[PDB]
This record gives sequence, structure tokens and C-alpha cells, in this order.
Amino acid sequence: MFAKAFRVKSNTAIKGSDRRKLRADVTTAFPTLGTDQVSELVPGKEELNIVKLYAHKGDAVTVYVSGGNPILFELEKNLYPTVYTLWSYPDLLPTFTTWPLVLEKLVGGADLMLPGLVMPPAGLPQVQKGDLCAISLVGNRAPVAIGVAAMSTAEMLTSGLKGRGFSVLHTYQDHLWRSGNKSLQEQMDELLQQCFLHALKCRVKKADLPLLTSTFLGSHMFSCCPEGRQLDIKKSSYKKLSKFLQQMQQEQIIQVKELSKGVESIVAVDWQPYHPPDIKPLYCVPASMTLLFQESGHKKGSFLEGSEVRTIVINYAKKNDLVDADNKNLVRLDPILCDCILEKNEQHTVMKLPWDSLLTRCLEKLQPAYQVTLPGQEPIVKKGRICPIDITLAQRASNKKVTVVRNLEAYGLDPYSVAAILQQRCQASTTVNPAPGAKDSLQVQIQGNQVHHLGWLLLEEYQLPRKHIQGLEKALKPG
Amino acid sequence: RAKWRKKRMRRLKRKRRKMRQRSK
RNA sequence: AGCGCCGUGGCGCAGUGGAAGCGCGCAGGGCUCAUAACCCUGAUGUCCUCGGAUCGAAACCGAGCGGCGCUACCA
RNA sequence: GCGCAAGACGGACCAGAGCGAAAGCAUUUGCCAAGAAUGUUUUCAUUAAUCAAGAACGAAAGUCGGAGGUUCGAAGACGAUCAGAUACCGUCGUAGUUCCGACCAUAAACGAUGCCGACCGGCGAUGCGGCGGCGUUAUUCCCAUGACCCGCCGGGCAGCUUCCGGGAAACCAAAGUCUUUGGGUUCCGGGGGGAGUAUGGUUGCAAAGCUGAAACUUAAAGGAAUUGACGGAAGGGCACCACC
RNA sequence: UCAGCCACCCGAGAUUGAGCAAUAACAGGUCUGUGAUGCCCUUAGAUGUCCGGGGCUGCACGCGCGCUACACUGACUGGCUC
RNA sequence: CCCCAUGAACGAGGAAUUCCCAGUAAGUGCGGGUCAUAAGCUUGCGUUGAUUAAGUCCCUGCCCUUUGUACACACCGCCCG
Repeated sequence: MFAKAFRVKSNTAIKGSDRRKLRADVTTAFPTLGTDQVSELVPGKEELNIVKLYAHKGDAVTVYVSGGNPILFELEKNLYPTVYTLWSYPDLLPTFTTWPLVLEKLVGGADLMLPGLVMPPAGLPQVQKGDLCAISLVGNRAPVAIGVAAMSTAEMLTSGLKGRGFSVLHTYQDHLWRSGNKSLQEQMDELLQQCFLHALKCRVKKADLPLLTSTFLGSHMFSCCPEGRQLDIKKSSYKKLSKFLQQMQQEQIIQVKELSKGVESIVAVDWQPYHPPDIKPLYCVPASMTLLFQESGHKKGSFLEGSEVRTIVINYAKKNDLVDADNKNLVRLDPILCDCILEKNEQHTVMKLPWDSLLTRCLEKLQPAYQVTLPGQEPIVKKGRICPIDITLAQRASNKKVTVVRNLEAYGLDPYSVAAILQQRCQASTTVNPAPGAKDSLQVQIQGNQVHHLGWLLLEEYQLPRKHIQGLEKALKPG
Repeated sequence: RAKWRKKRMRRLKRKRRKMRQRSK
């Protein structure tokens, strides 16, 4: 149902009667355990919205939502739970275990064929045609799909397993899953001087500096938590801080002085996100070189690191006996190397190349590429040089200057968040507009000449290398 | 304009009523 | 695994055979004291490659390349 | 086009008209209690004017419970305009708009003019009651009564007019009877900002309300009217260096 | 029935074309027209002058007045009269 | 300046816009200024001699009346976060 990315026509807030009818229909569908958990999933004091979708095929889908969580969805007909709602409450639907070979295709949105469910790893309990069910696997403990039976279980087992057993309505990592949401001096001086000296020694615990003891007593925090140490010096045997500074200074721990203002100053005796990204270079094998890589197992389109290209070329120069006898630094070129890595003027000229030259030529003949690992995710492979975030200044309207920022998404930056942050930093009007070329690519437009603040944002806040940013010299100031 | 800085004053005052709570 | 659709200006696209244009963009200018828009002028490509038809073509045959979509997918 | 249902709202008649302490108040019919003015050769015999404390009502929005959800509709979501519009335009649309029951006590709640009383130029109008008066009408004569018509009297909403006098002037028959300064009384202002903010107190479920500073800052801020210049205001007017 | 406006007649003529041009102003052009000037600079290898050459005239480009034409009511060739 | 040759762009001109109401536009030649030799410029002069209007504020520009104004170095003004 959701296998394609689908937009939203509208969102409707539901009145009390329609709300009650909807819950009555959920209670009828599921067991009455639904109702017992509804009060949790659908609180009466919270807003209840229905999200109206238009499919690419012209189908009107509705996704029932309270508190941001998609709960159930329907087409014209009975309500179905989202895979996330079902992961929390698995007992609201009958379950069916499927063979492994089906799994991959089950997460491709494909219907569940009959033969998948009687092969020995699969299992098949008793359900009628039209009933809603959770699709499960042996090696996986959560429902990978939501589907409806097109045939009763008996008929499935019996028929010789031909035709569609279960229509797959919902699956893991479809668009509905990707949306995922809609919009006593002993004790007291021991504790005190322990945690207080330890908070007089490291950093931000201050090492050795002249500083007020008060500031330190009210400094109970280390690493964004309190030490749980809260104590007032009034709990000590010292009715004044001057006496505490008389004792603590006597122990070869602190030294003492009084400021002219009257504070007591002591000089101690010394006794949610990240900004992680990963970038690696890659080399793609063009057609012209395929022969050279035939022995390595790599064909046209294969992505290789530099180390692999060096190992493959070295292995190719050793296996074909191309290494010169009297010089082990030279490689005699056979017809394949001569064809792929040599120019037209060198075609019959150069009979031999050193390892440096051969490896550099082989690396330059390959198509440039790169791989970006943005943590939490699988590597994404791209063709060409790593594209730098592009900052451009344009003169528009009448004497109105605009700053445009491009290729943010290449680095995994959301154009909207960045537009907001820039709106607060620069304090002007920001917008997010479609960008030239590509397909869906976004650019961020700030009203003014802001580039120094982009310097602050990118170089300081996000700690991106200077080599990944372009056009910073046209800036008003270095920032 | 008057109406709006009266409004702004009430915003600010609500915020101050939050930042200083009788728990402080 | 296939079928279609594509592979024509910088950017998107037309083109029902003598054989390249439309719109935006870009260099200019007219209107206003002047610029911006607004108007008017300059210009802008082996038509995916390979081989073939065709008196002779992006327009027609196939071999493919990629990428789009489209599927329907018996995995 | 025919019927049905629901909830809102009472068009035109409607006015510088009426009624109310003010908010406010227009379909018919009945029921319930008030109320001003008028009429009076009725009764009581100073019972009266104004009001700290304290009490009653108090538009809209807002808040709690309930019912109800047609229209409109903050929030939100799109579509446009735009250099940019999270805005004016447009489609959708939550709270609310409606009724019942509890809170809130604030509006440019404005006649920006406290209340009681006395005096001071006219003139037409109007609303309500009374008094008087030819004449018309409800058909033809008698009285009632009603409709017009001509006046007089007392309250009202207003109007026009004026060298009454005020007033900084706009304007005002009250803002008049003020250096020729005293009829009674309540509230209340003291250059502009800072600020109706801070704090304490107090009322509230909450939003807020009432009471309410100082440090500092500053030569003006302001009100009427007068000539200008300008306006994307409304009028006229010209010119073949404007057009036809 | 007032200014004046329209038609016609009598007539050379029922509209001849320029010059001069007010109270005011502009921070318009004018040290380069003045033996008309307030300042500043230059003043004897002169920003002075005279002598001899070059240059204001230069050329991938825009914008302006103006000339000449794109022909048959014309170009050429002779002839006649203002 | 004059004689021969050379003989090219130019096919009534896009958006826009200038000047003009009767001896007038327009064609045409002439005199003065500048000038030792010089008018594709200017300033005057006649000659040939009309088409269309005798109207209007649409455009543009300025004048007057009423009106609003927090402007008066006067909208290229003042001014708010």
C-alpha cells in the first residue's frame, strides 16, 4: 500500500462522537485488551487527528495519529496497525512465520506466496480469510509486515501451495515506516574535603589558581551532574571559612590570602546528536581497463580503494612475469597495460615504467569516486570528486543581496534546520528553495551578505574542514 | 505602537514569572 | 527478470523526411532622472554510441550503454 | 424542481426615534414582576444632596465543567503575489462563535465632558402624557373614542440660530454666572521618559486584575490653530517642448 | 442679451512674426571672454614666454544631433525661363 | 579642388521617440558667421507649396480650489523595532 513515497493532502482534528466510533471499531477489530491499552495510546485528554493521503495511483489513505505517533491506517475500510504500534503491542493480531527466501521480498512489499509458509522453517496457525495478521520469521523476533489473508490457513496447507496466501499491506522500511511520526567533622570533612579537593585538583576543578572557596563549595557539578555531595560548611567544626582556611592550609594542600575586597582567596598546592562524519576516497573501474582487472575479479563499475588498485596492479605485474630481471623497480609493459594506461604518443615508445609511474597512471585512468559513512547508517557511494558546500552571492531585485548555500545534503545536513539556525544567527529572512540541476536538491537562501556567519556556522559549530567549503573570499569579513 | 509593547511586556513578565518560581 | 520511456542548446523540451527550433537563462539595449523588474534586440548542439535501412532524417531497424520510469514481483 | 433535517440569525420597516444604572435591548402570542414621565385641592411631615469601608450588575475575548455543532473562524495546512510574505488575495480548517452551569472585572466601557441645585437669548422640530381649540375623516344626524389639523403646559433625545458670556483656540446655551475669584459634595493631575515596570501585599483554577516605587535619564515631550511644501486623496485647468 | 462667442457682408487686412519681460528664487553654467576678482599654488633646470616638431583627428566598442539615399512623382542628356 | 578608373553597405528601417496648424510642414538652392584655402555646421533668405485639426485632459508636465499630515534642510522628508 505504502511502497511509494506519498504526500499528505491534509490533517483533520476529530470531534468526540467520530472519535468514540473509531475506538469502538478498533475494539471490535482487536480484543478488548486494545481498549485497555487505548487509554495509553489514545488518551481522552489528547488531540486526535486523521492524516489524509493521496497515493500516486489516486487512492485516498487515512492515517490515524495522536501525539505524533501513527497508530492505525485504513483504505475506505477496516483499520490496520502500523508496524511500530504492533511492535509495542504484538498480541492484538494473529501471527504467521514465513520461510527466509520470502523475507527479503517481504520487505520489498511483495505479497506472501503460499509455498513460503509450509516449508519446514515456516509455520502456519489457524486464521480465516480477510483476517488481519502480523508477518513474522524464525530468525527475527519482531513483525516485519502487516497483511490480510486471501485464503484460509487450511486451504493454504491443503491446496499444494499455489497462489497468494497473504496480501502484504504494510512492511518494514516502506514509506509509512519511514515517515514514522506526523509533525560530625569526621564524616563531613571526609566527604567535603574528598570531593572538594578532588574538585580543587583536575579541570574544571581548577588545578592551582588563586580563587574563592565559596565558588568551589557552590561548584558541586562535574560533567553535567551534581556530585550528590551537597553540604554546607556550616556542617563543619569551623564556624567561619577563615578557620577552614586555617586548617586546610596547614595540611600542605592549599595556601591562603585575603583580597582587599574581603573575599577569601586560596591558591592550592599542586601536590541526541554528535558531529561524527566519515569520508573515504574510491576508484571506479572504467571499461577500458576491464582486461587489466580480469584476474582480480573486478569488472566495469566496481569500486576500489587505492590500496586494492596497488595490490591488483602489483599482482598483475608479478603473475604475468612483467618485472624486469636486471631492475626490480621496472615493469615491462605487455599489450594490456600499453593499451589502458599509456597515451597515444607513448603507444610504441615506452617499453618499461617504474612502480611509481605505473601505479600513478593506473590510479589516474580510473574514474574518481568516494564513499561517505554518516554514522548510524550504511556507506553511500558517489561518482566524481567530493562536492564542496557551495556558497554564492547574488545581486537581486533592486540593490538586494542574497547568500545561497548549496550541497548541504551531501554532508547529511538538513537544509531546514540550517535555515533556522542561520535565521537566528544572522537575524534576517531565510528560505529553502529548489536548486539548479539534480532532482530534488535544496539550497538555502539568506537575505543579505552573511558569509562570515556561514564561516562561524560551518567552521566553528559543525567543525567541518576548510577544504569542504567554497567561496569564502567574497565575504565582507573573515569572522 | 502601544498595544504591542503592552503585549511584549506581558510576555516578558510571564517569562520572569517562570524564571523566578516560588521554589527559588 | 523483462517491457516500455529516454537520451536535442548552459536548463528543461518540441520537431507527421531536404534536414534544428520553443521557452527560460546569458551580452545588449527601449520606457523612467536612473537601475530593478517590464519590453525589444544578439546569440545558443556529432540529436545516446555502434553498425543498418532510407533517393536522403532526432523522427524509421537491430547490438548495446546507461539511467529513467513502468512494472507486476511465483523470488 | 420536489420534499426532509439541523443549527444559527430576526433583513426591508429602522429614524441623529424609543427604553435601561451602564453594559446593552427589535418575529408572533401569553404569563411574571418591575419603571420613568404625566394627572391629582390624596397621604406621611424633613424622612433629604454627595459618598472612604463595604456591596449589586458589568461587551468581546478568555477559563473550567456539561450539551451542541450551520455559518463564520484565531492556530495550523496548502495555493498565489513578492527580491523576501511565516502578510494583505484565495481553497481548506482546530479552538471558539450557540445553549445551560460555575469563574474572570477589563475596553477609544467616549459626550474623551462626575452628581444635586439655582439663574441666564431666541427658533423651529420630535417622543410621551395632559389641557384647550374651528375643520376634516372612521360615510351623511348625537355623544364617546381613534386618525390628521392649530396651540398651551411638564418632563425627555436632539437640532438650528446669536457680539449671553466664556475660552489657548477648535468650539461650548454650557465647557456660561472666574482676580468683580466662596451653592453642596465625591473622585483625581503636577515637565517627558524610566513604568503602570521592580518589589511586597492581595484576588484568581489560569490568563491576569487591584494597590504600586526608586536608581537613572532628559530640554523639551505636548495642545489648538497659521502659512507653506508634499499625498499612491477628491476636484478643476491649461500646452503640438501633452495627446487626439 | 453682460462680457463675449458663431455666420455673413463691406475691405488691402476680421489669426503678421519676433524683441522687451514681475515679486521671487536655484547653493543651475561662467577663474577658460574680461587690465572683472577673494584665496591657493607657481615663481629663473618657472605652472612664464617664445622657437621646432608631435598631439586635440588616434579605434575591437556603445550613445547623440546631421548629411545622403534606397529610384518610374525617378536617374541621365540637351533645350526654355525664375 | 579636378580627370579617369575602383565602384561596396543600402530592398522605406524593430521596441521607442522628436518637430509641427497656412505662405505653415516639406522639397530646393542662395547669402552671412567661422575663413590664408574651407561648410556635411550655424544664422538668415527666397522659391515650389500641402494632407489634417479649429478639439480633449488619456498619456506627460506644470498651474489653481477643497481636503489630510507626526514633513518645514519641506517625501531624496520623518520615523519604529
